[PDB]
Amino acid sequence: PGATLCLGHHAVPNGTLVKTITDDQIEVTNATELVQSSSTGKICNNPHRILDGIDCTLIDALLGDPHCDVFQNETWDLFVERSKAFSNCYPYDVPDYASLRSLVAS
Amino acid sequence: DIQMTQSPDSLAVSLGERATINCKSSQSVFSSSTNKNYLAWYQQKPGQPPKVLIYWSSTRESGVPDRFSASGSGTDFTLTISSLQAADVAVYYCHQYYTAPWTFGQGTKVEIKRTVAAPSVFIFPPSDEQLKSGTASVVCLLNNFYPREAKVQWKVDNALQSGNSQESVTEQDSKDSTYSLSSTLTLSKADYEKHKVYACEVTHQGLSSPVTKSFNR
Amino acid sequence: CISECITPNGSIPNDKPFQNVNKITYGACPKYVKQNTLKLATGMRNVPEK
Amino acid sequence: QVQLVQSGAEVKKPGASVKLSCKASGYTFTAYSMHWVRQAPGQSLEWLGWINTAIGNTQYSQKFQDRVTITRDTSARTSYMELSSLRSGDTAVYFCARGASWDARGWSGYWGKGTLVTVSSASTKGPSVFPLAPGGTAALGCLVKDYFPEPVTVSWNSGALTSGVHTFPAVLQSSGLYSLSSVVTVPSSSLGTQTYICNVNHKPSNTKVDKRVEP
Amino acid sequence: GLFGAIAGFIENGWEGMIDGWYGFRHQNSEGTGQAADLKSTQAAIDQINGKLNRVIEKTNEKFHQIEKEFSEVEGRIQDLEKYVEDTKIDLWSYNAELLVALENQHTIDLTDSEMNKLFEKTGRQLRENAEDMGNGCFKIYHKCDNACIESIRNGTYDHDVYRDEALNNRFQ
Amino acid sequence: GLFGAIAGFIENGWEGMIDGWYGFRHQNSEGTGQAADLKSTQAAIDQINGKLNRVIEKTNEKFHQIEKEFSEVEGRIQDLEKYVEDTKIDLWSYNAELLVALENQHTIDLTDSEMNKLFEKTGRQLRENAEDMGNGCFKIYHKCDNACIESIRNGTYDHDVYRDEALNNRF
Amino acid sequence: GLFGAIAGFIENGWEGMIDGWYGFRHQNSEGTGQAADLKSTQAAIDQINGKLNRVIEKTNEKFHQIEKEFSEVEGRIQDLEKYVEDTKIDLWSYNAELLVALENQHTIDLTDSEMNKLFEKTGRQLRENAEDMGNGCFKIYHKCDNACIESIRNGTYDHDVYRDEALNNRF
Ligand SMILES: *[C@@H]1O[C@H](CO)[C@@H](O[C@@H]2O[C@H](CO)[C@@H](O)[C@H](O)[C@H]2NC(C)=O)[C@H](O)[C@H]1NC(C)=O
Ligand SMILES: *[C@@H]1O[C@H](CO)[C@@H](O[C@@H]2O[C@H](CO)[C@@H](O)[C@H](O)[C@H]2NC(C)=O)[C@H](O)[C@H]1NC(C)=O
Ligand SMILES: *[C@@H]1O[C@H](CO)[C@@H](O)[C@H](O)[C@H]1NC(C)=O
Ligand SMILES: *[C@@H]1O[C@H](CO)[C@@H](O)[C@H](O)[C@H]1NC(C)=O
Ligand SMILES: *[C@@H]1O[C@H](CO)[C@@H](O)[C@H](O)[C@H]1NC(C)=O
Repeated sequence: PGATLCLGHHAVPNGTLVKTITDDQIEVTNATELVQSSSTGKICNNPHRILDGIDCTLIDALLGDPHCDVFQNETWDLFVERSKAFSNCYPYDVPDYASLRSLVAS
Repeated sequence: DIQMTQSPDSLAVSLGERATINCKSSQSVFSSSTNKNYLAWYQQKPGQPPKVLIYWSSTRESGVPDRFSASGSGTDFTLTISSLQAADVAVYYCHQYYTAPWTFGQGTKVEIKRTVAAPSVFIFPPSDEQLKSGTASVVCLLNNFYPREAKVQWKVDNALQSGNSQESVTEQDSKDSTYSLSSTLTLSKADYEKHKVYACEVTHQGLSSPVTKSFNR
Repeated sequence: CISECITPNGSIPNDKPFQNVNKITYGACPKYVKQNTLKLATGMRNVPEK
Repeated sequence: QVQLVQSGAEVKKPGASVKLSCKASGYTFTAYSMHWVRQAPGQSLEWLGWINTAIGNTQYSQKFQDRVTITRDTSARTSYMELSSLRSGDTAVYFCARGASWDARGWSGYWGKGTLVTVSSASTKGPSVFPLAPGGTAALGCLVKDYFPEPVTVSWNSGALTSGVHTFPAVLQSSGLYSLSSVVTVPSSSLGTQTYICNVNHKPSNTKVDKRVEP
Repeated sequence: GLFGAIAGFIENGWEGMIDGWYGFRHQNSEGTGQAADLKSTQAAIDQINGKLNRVIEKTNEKFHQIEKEFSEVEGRIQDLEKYVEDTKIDLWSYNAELLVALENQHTIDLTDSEMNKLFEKTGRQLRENAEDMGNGCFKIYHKCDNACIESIRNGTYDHDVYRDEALNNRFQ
Repeated sequence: GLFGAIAGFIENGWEGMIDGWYGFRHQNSEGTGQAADLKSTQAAIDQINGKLNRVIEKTNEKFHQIEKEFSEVEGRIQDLEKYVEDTKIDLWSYNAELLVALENQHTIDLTDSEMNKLFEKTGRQLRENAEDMGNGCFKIYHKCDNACIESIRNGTYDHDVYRDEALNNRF
Repeated sequence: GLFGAIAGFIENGWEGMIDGWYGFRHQNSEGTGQAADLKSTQAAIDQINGKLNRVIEKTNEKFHQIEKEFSEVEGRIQDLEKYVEDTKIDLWSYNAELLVALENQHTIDLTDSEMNKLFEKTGRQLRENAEDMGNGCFKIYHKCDNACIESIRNGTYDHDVYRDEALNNRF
C-alpha cells in the first residue's frame, strides 16, 4: 500500500523541424518562422508619402518634360518609377545620370 | 453540475453580416491555476458529428476559417462569426471541460436572414389505397417560406382540430434560404367518411390574410 | 493600407527579423537574407510515443 | 489520420441491453481519453462518461452510473460502451469521441460519426408508400407511413429529379411507428407527360419500393 | 538534451498533457490523475518568450541606400556596388543561420533543464519517503491520498508526517 | 539558471559572504560560523577572467581608411562610401550585442553550475550521514563539532567514522 | 565543464579505454574487467559529427568579384575597394573565431554531460543497492558476479533481486 508519482512533459502528434548547432533537423513542439517570405504585391500609401511616377522618371519631372509637369514642386518620402515611364521632350543624356537621380531623390 | 446556457436560442443573420452567440456557465470554468478557460465551441450540421471551432475559450482549432473567433473569461463567453457565409448555417454548442461531467449548452440554431417570403400551400387527400387500410392521412404542404414560424390549423367542417396532427420542417434551404413544412392530419376511416369539408389554414408573416386550401371528400 | 516596410515587389510586414523578398528595401525593414525559411524553436523537444 | 469507427446502427426493446464499440486508429490510443456522448433527436449533447485509456478507470454522469459501463481493449485500440435497462428515452445517437487530453479536462477534437440506437417495443416493419397525388407549378409527393425503425431514404426518378425536392424529417406516431413524406414542385405542364416515381429504401426491413405518382 | 530528462530518463512526452508543459501523473488508493506544474511550465514559457522578443526586437530602419540592380554593364563601380551588397547579404545570412542554431540548441537545453529542475525539486520534497524508479516516476512508500499528492504538487508536503510509515515500508 | 541552484533551490544569496563567492554556513553544538569555499570560488573567477580576457584581447589596428564624413553632396561614390560604412557599423553592432548576450547567459549558467557542483560534492562526501533538506542545506545526523565541519569543508571528512551514529539517528 | 563529471568528480580519464569514449570498470568476486558503453559513446559521437558536418557544409561559390591587389596608387576608389575587402575579411575572421569558441565550449560541455548522464543512469538502476563513492565509482552492497555486472551494463539489472541482501549489508 503506497503510491506512484510521475513527472513528464508534453508532446504533440506531429511537431516541427528546426535546426540546431548539432542537428540539421530535430523535432520540437512548436516553432516560429523568422523569415518574411511573402508580400501582398502592393505598395502601401501609409505611413510614407508615396508618389507614383506613372509616365515620368524623376529626372523627366525634374527637367520639366511637359507630360510630367504635373509633378511640379512635389514632394515624397518614396518616389516610385514605373517601367512604362517615357521621355517626350528634346533627346538628352545626363553625364553621371545615376548620381543626379540619386541626389535629387534623396 | 456546471450548467451551460446559451443565448439566444435562435439567431437570424444576413449573409456577410456578423453573428454573435453568448454562453454562461453555472460556475467559473477558469483555472487560476493554469490561467486558461476550459471552454470549447462546436459546430454541428444535421447528420454529422460536432466539430470543434474553438478551445481554451479563445483558441481556434486548425483548419477552421479565421472568421470564427471566441473570447471571454470565467463565466461569460462569446462566439463570433464575423462575416456569415452560407456554409456557417448550423447549430453551435459551447462546452465546459473544466470538470466532469462534461456539460454542453442547449445549442443555438443559426440561420441566414432573408426577405420575408410567403408559403405556397398545397393540400393532399388520402389515397384510395390507404383508405382500404382503414386510416386516413391528409397532408398540408407549406413550400419555400421565411421565416420559420408558421401556424397550421386543420379544420374539418369548420370545427378546428387538436391532438390529431403532426408537423415536420425542412432544414434551411442551401439555395434560397427558405424552409418547408409538412403537416399530417390522421383519422380513422370511420371519422374521415363522416365529414365533408377538409381544410388547412396557414398563418404566416408573408401572408397578408390567412390562406386556406381545401378539398371536399 | 499601412506598412513601414516597402520593397519593389510590394509592402511586407516587419514583425520578423529577416526577409527573403528583395535586397532592395525602404523603411523599417527586416534584413535581407538568402534563406527562404528559418525556424526558431519555441518549444521543447517533441517525442510522440507509439 | 485520426479515425473513429463506430459500430453499426442498433435497435433494441425496453429493458434490454446494448453494447457499442468504437475503433480508433491514426494516433497512439493509450495517450488520449475516450468519451461517450449521446444526443436525443433534435436535442442537445449529453455526456455519459469517460475512460482513461491507459489504466482503464472510468467515471460516469450520475444520471447514468446505474446503467452505463465503459470499456477499452488496448491491443484492439477499441472502446466499448454498454447501456442496460433501456427505456424509450434512451433513443438517441451515441457518439464516441477522443478527448484532447486524458483525465477528461480537455475538449473533443475528434468525434465518431455516431451510432443510432432506437429503443421501442415496436418491432421491425416495412413502410407502406402512398401517393400524394397532384400557381402554374403543382406539388406531388409520397407518404412513407408506419415503419420501424429509422432511417428511410427517398429519391425521385432514381436520382434524376433533385431540384425542388423536399424530403421531411420523419415523425413518430402514437403507434410507435415512424412516418415521413417527400415532395417535389414541378411545372403543372409536366404532369400528364413526365413520369414521376419515388424510390424509397428502408434497409432495416429490406424494403425497396418504387411508386409512380399521377393525378 | 544536456540534462538527459526530455528524450532521456523521461522516456517520452505526454500528448495528453494539454494544459501545461510539465506536470504530474499519479496512482494512489483513490485512483489516478494528472496536473500541470504551473511554476516550471511558466518558467520555460517566460524564457522562450523572452528570447523571442529579443529576437524580434528592433529591426533597423534604412532609407536612401545604393542601387542594387543595374540595366547596363558599367564595370569597376558596379562591380564594387554588387560586391558590397553580395557581401553584406552573405554576412547577414550567416548571422541569421547562426542565431537560430544557437537559440534552438539553447531552447532545447533550457526546456530539458526545467524538466530536470522540476524532477529534482520533487525528489527533494520527498526526502526518504520515496524512491526514483529511474524513469521519471517516484515510488511513494506510504498511503498517499489525493490531498497528499496535491500537497506534493503545491509544495506543502510534510515529509516528517509520513516518514515512520514510509521508512518501515522501504526497509522492512 | 540551467542548474536551478542560484535563484533556485538556493533561496537567496548571502550578502554576508564577503570573502568568497560560494561557501558554507553551519550550526552545530559549538554555535554557528561561515567560510568561503576557495576551490569553487576560484573556479568561477578563473572562468570569468579567462572569458573576460578573451573578450578584451587584441583590438584591430587600422590606419588609412575611408572618409566617413562629407561636406558636399556628391552622389553615387559618396552613397557607396556611406553605405559601406553604415553596413559595417550595423554588423559590428550586431556582433557586439550577440557577443554579450551569449557571454552573459554563459556567465550565469556557469556560476549556477559551480553552485550545483559544490552542493553535489558536499552530498557525496556525506554519503549516508546526512540528508538534503532541499534548500541547499544538509541536516547532518551526528554530533559534528567545528573540526568535523572543517573536515567537511577541507575535503577530509571520513564518513565511516560517523556512519553508525548517523544511521541510528536517521532511522 | 558545466556538469562537473569530466575533469570533476571523475578524477581523470582512462588512457586504457580504447574501444569507447565512456565505459565501466569493475571489481567483483571473479576479478576485474573493463567494457565500453556503446550508447553514450555513440550519443557523443553522433552529436559531434553532426555539428562538424554542419560546420563544413556548403561553402559559398563566387566568380567575378573585385580586384583586391593593385599595382598603382589611385586614391579614392582604390581606398574603398581595399576598405570593403579589409572590412569583409575582419568580419569573417571574427565569425570564424566566434564560431569555434562557441562550438568548442559546447563540445566540451556536451561530453561532460554524456558522462554525467551515464553516471546518473547507473545510479538509478542500482536504486538502494549501491552508494555513489563520489569518485565516479559505485560501491555495490551485494555479491555481484560478472553476469550481474553485465546485467548492469546492458540495462537489465533487477534491483529487487538483491535488495534484501544489499540493505542488510548497507545498514
Ligand atoms: C507557437 O509559438 C508561437 C510563438 O510563441 C505562438 O504564437 C503566439 O500566439 C499568441 C496567441 O495568438 C500571440 O498572442 C503571440 O503574439 C504569438 N507569439 C508570437 C511572437 O507570434 C503560437 O501560438 C504557437 N503555436 C501554437 C499552435 O501553439
Ligand atoms: C521580387 O521581384 C524580383 C524581380 O522580379 C524577383 O526576382 C526574380 O526571382 C526569380 C526566381 O528566383 C528569378 O528567376 C528572376 O531572375 C528574378 N527577377 C529579376 C528581374 O531579378 C523576386 O523573386 C521577387 N521576390 C519575391 C520573394 O517574390
Ligand atoms: C495544497 O493542496 C491542498 C489540497 O488541495 C490544499 O488543502 C492546500 O491548501 C494546498 N497548500 C497550499 C498552502 O496551497
Ligand atoms: C581539515 O580540518 C580539520 C579541522 O580543522 C583539521 O584537523 C584537518 O587537519 C584538516 N585536514 C587536512 C588534511 O588539512
Ligand atoms: C545482459 O547480460 C546478461 C548476462 O549475459 C544476459 O543474460 C542478459 O540477457 C542481458 N540483457 C539483455 C536483455 O541484453
